[PDB]
Amino acid sequence: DISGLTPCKDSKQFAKREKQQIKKLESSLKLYAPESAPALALNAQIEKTKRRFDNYGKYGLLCGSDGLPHLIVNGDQRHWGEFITPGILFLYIAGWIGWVGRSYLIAISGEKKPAMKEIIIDVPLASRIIFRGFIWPVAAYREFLNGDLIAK
Amino acid sequence: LVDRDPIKTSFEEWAKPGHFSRTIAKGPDTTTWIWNLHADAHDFDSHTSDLEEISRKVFSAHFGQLSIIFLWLSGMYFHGARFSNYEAWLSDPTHIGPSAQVVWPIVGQEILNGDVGGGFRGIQITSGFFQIWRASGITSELQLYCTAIGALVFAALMLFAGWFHYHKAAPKLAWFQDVESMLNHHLAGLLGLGSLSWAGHQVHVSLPINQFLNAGVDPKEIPLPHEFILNRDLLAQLYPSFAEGATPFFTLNWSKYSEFLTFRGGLDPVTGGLWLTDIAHHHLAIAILFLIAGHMYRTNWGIGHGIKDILEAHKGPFTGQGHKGLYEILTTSWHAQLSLNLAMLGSLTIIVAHHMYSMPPYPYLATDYATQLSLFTHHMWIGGFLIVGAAAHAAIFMVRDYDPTNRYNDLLDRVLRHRDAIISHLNWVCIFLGFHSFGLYIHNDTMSALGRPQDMFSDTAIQLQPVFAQWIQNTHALAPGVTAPGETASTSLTWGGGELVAVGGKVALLPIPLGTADFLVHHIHAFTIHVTVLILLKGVLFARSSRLIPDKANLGFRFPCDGPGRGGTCQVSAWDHVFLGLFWMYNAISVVIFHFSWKMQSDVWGSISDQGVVTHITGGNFAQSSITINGWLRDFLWAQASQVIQSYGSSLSAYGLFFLGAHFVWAFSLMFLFSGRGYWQELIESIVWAHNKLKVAPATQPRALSIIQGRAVGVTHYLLGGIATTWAFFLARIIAV
Amino acid sequence: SHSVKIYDTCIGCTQCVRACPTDVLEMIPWDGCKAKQIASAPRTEDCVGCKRCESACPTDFLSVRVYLWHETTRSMGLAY
Amino acid sequence: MRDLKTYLSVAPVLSTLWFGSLAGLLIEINRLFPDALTFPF
Amino acid sequence: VMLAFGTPEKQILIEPIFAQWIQSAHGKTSYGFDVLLSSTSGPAFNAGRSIWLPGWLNAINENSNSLFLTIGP
Ligand code: CLA
Ligand code: CLA
Ligand code: CLA
Ligand code: CLA
Repeated sequence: DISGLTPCKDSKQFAKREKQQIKKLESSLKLYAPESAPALALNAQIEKTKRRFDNYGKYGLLCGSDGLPHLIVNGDQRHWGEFITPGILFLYIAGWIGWVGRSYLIAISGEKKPAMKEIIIDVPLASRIIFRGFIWPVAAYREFLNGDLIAK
Repeated sequence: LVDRDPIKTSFEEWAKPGHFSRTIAKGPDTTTWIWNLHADAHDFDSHTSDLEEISRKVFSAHFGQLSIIFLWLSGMYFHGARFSNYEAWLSDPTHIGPSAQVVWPIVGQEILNGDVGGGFRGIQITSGFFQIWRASGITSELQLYCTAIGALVFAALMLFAGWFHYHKAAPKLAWFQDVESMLNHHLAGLLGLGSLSWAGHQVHVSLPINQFLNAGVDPKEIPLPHEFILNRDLLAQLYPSFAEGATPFFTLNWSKYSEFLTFRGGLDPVTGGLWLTDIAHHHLAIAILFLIAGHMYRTNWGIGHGIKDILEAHKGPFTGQGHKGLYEILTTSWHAQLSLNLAMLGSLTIIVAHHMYSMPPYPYLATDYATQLSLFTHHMWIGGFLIVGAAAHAAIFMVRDYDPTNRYNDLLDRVLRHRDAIISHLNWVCIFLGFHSFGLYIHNDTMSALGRPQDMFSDTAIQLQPVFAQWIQNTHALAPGVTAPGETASTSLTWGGGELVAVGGKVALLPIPLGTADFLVHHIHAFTIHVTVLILLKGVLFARSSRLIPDKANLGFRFPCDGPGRGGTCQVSAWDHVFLGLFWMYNAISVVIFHFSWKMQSDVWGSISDQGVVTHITGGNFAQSSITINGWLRDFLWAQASQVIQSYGSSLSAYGLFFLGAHFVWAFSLMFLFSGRGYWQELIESIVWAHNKLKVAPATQPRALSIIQGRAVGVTHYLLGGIATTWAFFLARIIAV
Repeated sequence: SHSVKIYDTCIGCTQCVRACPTDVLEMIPWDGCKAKQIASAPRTEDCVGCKRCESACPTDFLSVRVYLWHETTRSMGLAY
Repeated sequence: MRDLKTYLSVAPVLSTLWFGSLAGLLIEINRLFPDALTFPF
Repeated sequence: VMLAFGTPEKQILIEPIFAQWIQSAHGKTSYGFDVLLSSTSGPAFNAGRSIWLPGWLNAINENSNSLFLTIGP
């Protein structure tokens, strides 16, 4: 129990929140005929709410005294899916985007009028460069070793 | 007079941005080029100096505007046919809230599809289209679908006309300068014939269908509109005078048409709106008047007036040559005409906003409070913006098209030779009004805080009665039978006749009393309007020269300053006077709409019981609480904002989100208004340094925004945030209650 | 009166002396540039401090400089 | 048309196409897998 | 936005773990970290347990004052 927290599946306030949300959704359904489309939409909403609460219960989250999930970002292995894995994925994607942009900027620097290639993009060259960023960590690290990453 | 194929239709110019300007076509050395591209896009005068080319360009863009408007109307009509509860609302207008928009369930946003009645879930609309369609006799969705299709076809036609009249047959300059023919056609044909056609539609369609609806008939059991035309027996049953045909019209026996052409006045008790027979008679008379008025100006047949001849004959001992020379100025300058038309259109919009609330023209509109409030506020804002644009383009004309060597006019010359007296007098009037209007509120606040309520300007201690407006109200209330014998009731219920109209347990309209608070708020309105007129007129009158900068006309219309000399010259151009008057227009319109909202919720709107006792929304606290600033802060802003701050978790949560978003946008504008360019240009230099280090420096050198661009961004964000905040507050408050 | 100074990086373009809204600046002969000219500032008691001259100078950094100083009736542009 | 292809490569049109496709992809991703608070795999 | 749509359980709420650990290291026992001064068998606890720790621990574990208030997201 990190920081005095409790698992979601044992939390009574979590169940009370679920019951309140479902009861609020159900009071609107009594205003419509069961065959009507709004009744179908409300049924789908209720099912989705139940599924969301069940999924939050399954993943091993931690609740406070208010029955709301809390995130642990200290690096504990039991909660790596909360912060670590999405962080690594985001870092990979952002590095991809930055590397592709830098490669395109370097590619057109030697032209007669490099400015005109920035307002009117050269589509084939960018398309050829787009795929190359999939391996950006290796290329960036090898460029850092060779000393070509930093301008002299 | 046209030219055959003046400009080739090609995609070549699409690939060369800035082709309209020599400077912009060179290329983007810095990022200022991109901003310069958009600011000068529609300034056709700077592109070319030929008046014929400018006229040809102007004529074609209005076709695109008409096409966009037709597309918007087509969308509005289509959404009512497919995604609305109009047919359910038509059977019970008083218990069902109109709705014409639905939302896809994606990220939990389906909560916005709250209930509105009639087995429908969607967003409640406040544009008033349902009442417009009901007053036209529309019953089913097939008619709305047909109207949407027709509007789409008309949009396509407008687009084709816009292409044609620029690329295939462009009219010559002599065609544009025919003002007599244009005035004759726009008076007799555009307005008179349109009014006559609408009167015919109201006579043959709206009256019988609306009579059937008011009688209580199921909308699906009402005969179709064409059945009233092919079967004259039905109309004869509804109106016996239709059995005589058009014979009374041609024999001058017009009194026989009194059944469907009345002069009643007041409101219809069943629906709470104006009688439709009065509207039909009004449109008929207006059509006649406009048809007669369109035969005044001379054309190819010698009979009529010459506008130049009329202008040249109006001169006096105080004005010298008078209006001589004004005909040549108004036929060679597009900016002066634009300024005049903008001012007139803004004034007309404000008049329309004032008139539609006191004489509700649509059925079941007075008892729909949200629609009334929304329409009033919308049209007030539109009128204010147009009025400011008028002064902007007047200043543009003064800077550019003023040339006394070939376009001399004595009236304009005499105004420029005593501008100091005008500006000084307006300054004194503004100071006097500000002291004697806002000072009375501070006196009240101090006296209330000190514990001396008997020394306040109020209805109980020191009365300031608006006796001039009360006299007008009394005169208008007693008009029928004395000065308007042909009328049965007064023009409006607000004059003070004493009668009350209630529709479905709600109050539609009733007399509006005037007291001490109205005096103060009206003088506040006068003060704000006078200050705005000061800033705009000073800006127009000193556009060319002053004692500070004699050569101001050589620097242009839109320049930032003339340096730190002469003690400092920031904001001397005419553009800066529009920039400063936008803030005062915002202030004035905000005060006006707050006055309208509080007065309506306090003294007019409410519910009526079986015994005949009225309970207003706020309980009539306007008279005693609005005489202090603390009252406005507490009983208006604090109390009525509880609806918008408690909207989370319900169908009104979008307004709650927009409240905070608009707060953020308003606060974000102060960064651009309080700071200057040099700091941001110095800061960018350090950021560019690290981009050079990693070889990611762009070839288009980054630049800070110009002085004018920063001013424009600040004012735009300031207005957007403020208006959006007020919009969300009003809608969230009025939909709930 | 304000202070107006000229530096020997001047190229003799004349653009500063054409821009001045009061007659403060004038051209004099010189040697040290191709044009054989330099600006001079004899009348700085009539300077208003507008900096129109500095906006017109084509040198990388200005060969004409204006330093604002004690203010008088002429330098404030007062016609009261 | 070469000029038509050039106009399709200008910055605003290309940015609009890219962002529209991106928003569509994100909307469909959140539609297939709603209410993601943790990376469970 | 999560509160607006009526689903408060979708919020991103992050515990201030480092500050809570520091508070526990001063003798607070509301988080159950049991480090340093919150540990009864630590050398740091044994060093000052006869001089100032009793009164300080009494003051820090009483919630009616403002000494090391409890913290959250
Ligand atoms: C599809 C057919 C077509 C083609 C190929 C052209 C081609 C041309 N027109 Mg043109 N025009 C057309 C239809 C067309 N027009 C129509 C239908 C109208 C009537 C509205 C006009 C009205 C018109 C005027 C008034 C002028 C031209 C001019 C020109 C020439 C230079 C401008 C230009 O292309 O810059 C690039 C232009 C664009 C990329 C177009 C941007 C304009 C926007 C997209 C209009 C759409 C309105 C709005 C933005 C959309 C909804 C509103 C909201 C979303 C904001 C060029 C040869 C100019 C000329 O010859 O001067 C030398 C000129 O002054 N046209
Ligand atoms: C019928 C009305 C009308 C017409 C035809 C014109 C026409 C003109 N005006 Mg004008 N004006 C009007 C009303 C009108 N005005 C009003 C009512 C005002 C007062 C507010 C002004 C204030 C005004 C000023 C202050 C200036 C003009 C200028 C001009 C000229 C150039 C305009 C230009 O390049 O636009 C360019 C258009 C834009 C840059 C678009 C602006 C977009 C707005 C501000 C923000 C919209 C926010 C939007 C919702 C966010 C979505 C963004 C999207 C990318 C996601 C042109 C002749 C200029 C001129 O003549 O200079 C010499 C000038 O300086 N006007
Ligand atoms: C809430 C802040 C505030 C206030 C109080 C004012 C007040 C004023 N502005 Mg203003 N303004 C503001 C914000 C404000 N502005 C903002 C944000 C902008 C946008 C940049 C502008 C832009 C602007 C322009 C462009 C102009 C003004 C002008 C004026 C003056 C109008 C003439 C007059 O006498 O009014 C009435 C004066 C008052 C209501 C202030 C007095 C307050 C009460 C009466 C207290 C009096 C105390 C009393 C004298 C005893 C005190 C003694 C002491 C020992 C305690 C007035 C002084 C105009 C001007 O110069 O005059 C024509 C003008 O042209 N303003
Ligand atoms: C490929 C483009 C690119 C790259 C590699 C960088 C890289 C960098 N920027 Mg940066 N920047 C860019 C574009 C780019 N910028 C643009 C377009 C702007 C204007 C909005 C800025 C504004 C900016 C500021 C204000 C600051 C940086 C800073 C930095 C550095 C800190 C890391 C970071 O993420 O800062 C954060 C960077 C951002 C938030 C920029 C927004 C990201 C944009 C939207 C990406 C655009 C990519 C572009 C469209 C590429 C198209 C590729 C295509 C042609 C194939 C880093 C070296 C910081 C620094 O160290 O100061 C020197 C800093 O303070 N940048």
